[PDB]
Amino acid sequence: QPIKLARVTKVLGRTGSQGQCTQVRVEFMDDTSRSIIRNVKGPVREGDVLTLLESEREARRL
Amino acid sequence: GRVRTKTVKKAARVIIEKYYTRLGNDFHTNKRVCEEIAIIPSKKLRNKIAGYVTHLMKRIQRGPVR
Amino acid sequence: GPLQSVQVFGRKKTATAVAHCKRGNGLIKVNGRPLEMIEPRTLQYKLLEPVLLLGKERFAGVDIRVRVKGGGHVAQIYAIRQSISKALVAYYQKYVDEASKKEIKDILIQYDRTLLVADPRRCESKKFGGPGARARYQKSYR
Amino acid sequence: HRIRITLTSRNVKSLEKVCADLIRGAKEKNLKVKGPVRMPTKTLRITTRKTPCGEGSKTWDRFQMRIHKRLIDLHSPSEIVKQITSISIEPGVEVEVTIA
Amino acid sequence: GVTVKDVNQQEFVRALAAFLKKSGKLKVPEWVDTVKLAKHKELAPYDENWFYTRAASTARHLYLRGGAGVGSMTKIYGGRQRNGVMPSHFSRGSKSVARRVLQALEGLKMVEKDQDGGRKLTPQGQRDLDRIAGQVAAAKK
Amino acid sequence: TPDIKLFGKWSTDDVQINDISLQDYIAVKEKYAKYLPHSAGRYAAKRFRKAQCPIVERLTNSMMMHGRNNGKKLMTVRIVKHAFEIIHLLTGENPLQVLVNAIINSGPREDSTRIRRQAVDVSPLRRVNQAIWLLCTGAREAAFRNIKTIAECLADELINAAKGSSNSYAIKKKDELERVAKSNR
Amino acid sequence: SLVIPEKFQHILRVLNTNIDGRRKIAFAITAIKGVGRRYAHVVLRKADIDLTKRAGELTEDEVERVITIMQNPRQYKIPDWFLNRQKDVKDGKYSQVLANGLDNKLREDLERLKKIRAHRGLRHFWGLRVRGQHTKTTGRRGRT
Amino acid sequence: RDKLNNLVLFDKATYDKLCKEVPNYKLITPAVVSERLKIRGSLARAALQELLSKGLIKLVSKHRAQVIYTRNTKG
RNA sequence: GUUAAUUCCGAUAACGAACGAGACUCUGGCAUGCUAACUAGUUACGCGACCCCGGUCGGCGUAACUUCUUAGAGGGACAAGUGGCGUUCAGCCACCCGAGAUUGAGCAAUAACAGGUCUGUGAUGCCCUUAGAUGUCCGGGGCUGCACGCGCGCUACACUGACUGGCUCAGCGUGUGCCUACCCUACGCCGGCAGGCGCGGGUAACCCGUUGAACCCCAUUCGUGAUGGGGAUCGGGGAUUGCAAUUAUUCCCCAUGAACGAGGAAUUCCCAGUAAGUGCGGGUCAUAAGCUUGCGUUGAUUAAGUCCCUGCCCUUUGUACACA
Repeated sequence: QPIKLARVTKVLGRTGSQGQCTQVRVEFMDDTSRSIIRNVKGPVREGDVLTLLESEREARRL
Repeated sequence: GRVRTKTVKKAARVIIEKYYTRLGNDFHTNKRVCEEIAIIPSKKLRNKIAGYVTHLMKRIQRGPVR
Repeated sequence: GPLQSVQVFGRKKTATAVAHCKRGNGLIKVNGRPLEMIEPRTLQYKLLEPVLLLGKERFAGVDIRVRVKGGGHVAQIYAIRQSISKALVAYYQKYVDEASKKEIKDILIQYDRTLLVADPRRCESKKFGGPGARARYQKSYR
Repeated sequence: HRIRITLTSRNVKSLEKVCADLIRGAKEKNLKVKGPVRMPTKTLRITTRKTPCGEGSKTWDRFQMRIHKRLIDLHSPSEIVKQITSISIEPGVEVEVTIA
Repeated sequence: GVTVKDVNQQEFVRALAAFLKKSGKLKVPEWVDTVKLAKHKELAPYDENWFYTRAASTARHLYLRGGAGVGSMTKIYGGRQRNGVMPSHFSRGSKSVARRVLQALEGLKMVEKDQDGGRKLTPQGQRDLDRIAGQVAAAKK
Repeated sequence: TPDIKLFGKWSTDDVQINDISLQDYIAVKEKYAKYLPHSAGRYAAKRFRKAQCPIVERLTNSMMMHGRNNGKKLMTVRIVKHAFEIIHLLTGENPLQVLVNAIINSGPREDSTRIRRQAVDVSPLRRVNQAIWLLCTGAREAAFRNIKTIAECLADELINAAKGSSNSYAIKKKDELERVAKSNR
Repeated sequence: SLVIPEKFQHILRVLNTNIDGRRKIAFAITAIKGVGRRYAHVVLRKADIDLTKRAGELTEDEVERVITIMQNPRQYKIPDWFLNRQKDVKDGKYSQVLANGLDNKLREDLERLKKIRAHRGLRHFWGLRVRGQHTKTTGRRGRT
Repeated sequence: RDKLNNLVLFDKATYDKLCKEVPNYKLITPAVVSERLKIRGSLARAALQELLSKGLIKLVSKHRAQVIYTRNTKG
């Protein structure tokens, strides 16, 4: 399975139980028209690149 | 992380109502104007009211105030 | 003739390093001893940072004499670090052109601001019910 | 003739009036005077039980009095010194006169 | 010429001890190679020439600031009194072993008793300290 | 040297941040690099201002562990100056480059979270902080109750992390944390 | 200069107590009961002994000189503040006796305390602390 | 379970390994040498004292906790 | 909506008020500006001394001054300004400059607790003893005992470490007392040491002391060994305090050298000089800190979120509870 890259654009709210995960908005730089919804732990800033393994797993919007 | 309470707001409003002509626009300009027109107990309280005095004229310069 | 006495003080939590400048040659001394001998010696480049950022030609006509009272083995490293960097701040404002004075501080700011502004972090008071400033005692149930 | 005058007062502002009175009291009489030295204060840290018994949480008191002291030297004879210090004395400030 | 403020001090104690190795007439006490330096040390020195090393350190502290007698110079040669199960505290040095060092430099003219208490540094004690300062500087060249 | 700075005897530049996801959080290039990594602080007063602190400084402050090393900064600054020497004596390259390759290969890109254990993605700033904690602790185990000193165990851990041979203590949880989150998702 | 020498001794034999010759001279002696880290260093300094060498290189004739220093401390100018039996009850001489006599001179005071039935010996009889300690909180591992 | 039965001096079969394989070793420390020879760490420091007298190894940065030595020049 | 907040804006059968928070007081870093400083230093010189004109001397003295030492009046910060968010109102976020764009502490509303203190009181109601005394005084013992369990604490479980030397920097402080018989000590000495003998300074910015305090900086030894980590236990010896230590008051020397391999279920404290490593003062003291209040050195990891757990304050809701 190929490994893509994603860049943070927006943060909505703190997810999880202790608020130790964040609702993250990402866009793929390989195709800016395709975007998925996930969660990221730790401090998150808008406008930085992360590494995403695969897009098969999808977080449910709470 | 700063909220003007009832004591600060009652002291700042009555100053503006009666002494409109003597206040300026910069914080430090009308800061010492408030020194002579009222009996301020402490240094801190004079700077607290005068900031909200200058904060209201930016509302006045925007337009009328209720 | 003109006594070029520039008394400049720099402050730490306890160390107050006061760098006194004069007209002369390029030698720097701290209570007589130079910057090359202050333990620890492992921070050898830390004490020569004004030399390693501004050049010897600036300090050619300036000799620095420093008196130090208070501090520790590490606080006195950063107390002298800002005292002799601010020693030339007041040297060049009263005697020579401000044209030199404006470019120098831009280079010193770009490295770190500690060279110009003192750190206001002091040891706050220890509290009752604790061995430190914030820590509390090990309270136990039953 | 190098007479020393010492000012010890508990209060802060009350000691400021008297030392400034002696500043004015020396200039009005036109004698050579050494300035009143603002000599460092000392705080008596008394930290005890707030509680009489041993029942309750551990609270510690914080008592502090800051006694402050001044010294004024006068290059004047002894007759002038007793004229000034004997008028309008307050309970706050103590007066001590040393010839040397 | 240079003074003691320019020479590396951690090798100056060996350099000053080397000045003491050449003469060797300071009237060393007999019990030196078997006594503990303080009342809070645990062990004995690894080197058998520690008295001439400690006497070198005594002559340079009085060079920086004189007027320190035996009871005040126990503080510089003091340290941690590790009682063991107790928390460690600061303990002063011993009297006699520190006192005999000042006696070793009192007979032959290295130090002289300061007026109104203390140990002043005689001028013969400051020719040799500054003269061997240039020797290490030549060695550092 | 006013025009350029010399980190010890190593050059500041000629260090490549190959991963585009870790470019902002390694500030060792001509903006926050210093001659010696000692400083007062103020980096952790706010949220993201510790990211602008160079990773060499962050790693030396991560050795300040287990009490008897706490309160001692002249340990780790002396250690890291000697630890950079042993790295060059084996590979021969710039040891600042080795640390950059050590951070990338030691941080697992994907970990688990508590919402039963579920797995979500992790932040690059989260990854560099946990990678530093993993590899600084790796030197501590190999130097504890052992003949070898800490300055060689830190050097021997940074070399393999630039290669990724799965013998390092940080790399071991890089396989472990990724694989448990692979099943628990 | 530092290679393995001739007649290398693994274990030395002095006063029916094992000495590890693998260790340094200044600390291999301390394994002997009655001599510790302080007393073993001084006896190397009271004679012309270079303590930078190991305990496998010094000769068997030289240790005879060493053991006479411990057996005759006052005669070989050992200070009196190194002796374990200063002002002895029976013989009254200040001396150090090594590895067999120390317990031999320990134990007769124990029945001397039995012979006088004093309180100090009663704590040895009951197996408790004698220097005025507190067994209310401690002494738990040795008693069941 | 395990005991470090390190040597105190050097045997003839191990002294020649100091004169041949340590010159082939890139990294000269009293910890790696002691690990690869099963000798004392202090013994390896004393072996470095004789090698600097021999003039074959060069020092890099000395410290009391660890001494650092390097090889001779390649050319 | 917003705030740390019943914080305000703003709707409004509420209005006029009041407390708490807020406000008020103490302290910290900013003050090259004033007052003062011979109970503090700075700069220059006079000499004296060292090395080859220059460098050093808390070695002396002096013509000025407060930059370093201190305390009085103070000033300085108020979101003050800019750009985004929000009825664009209360206000919020980031940034320029500036020592501070959220320092810490004291006080802390109504009302209640069958919480403790009669063992703090010549503060006390009721009951008891009051001559063979539960009044008082003296001598001795216990409060220190020990199969055990628990808690507050110190030490380590070692090579980022141990030892030995060189080295170097503090402010809280404190110091001779009504009775009170009781001070901090400088110096030369005897002795390794605890201690002893002579003088002297200081009622304290004058003297201890310029508080040469530690881990930490450097150089040897140690080398994975429960080993030079660890000091528990124990024996012999020297003095201090005390009339009196035996149950070792307290310290000093040698020696004895145990467990302890980073601690299970669990649980405690903390987020910026912060936790923590480390030392010094005060109370406790005739002799004395393993406690504690302060102060000093070194000084971090993570986070700037949440109600998952445990607690706090409201609204709605149901009650057979109301010592809830």
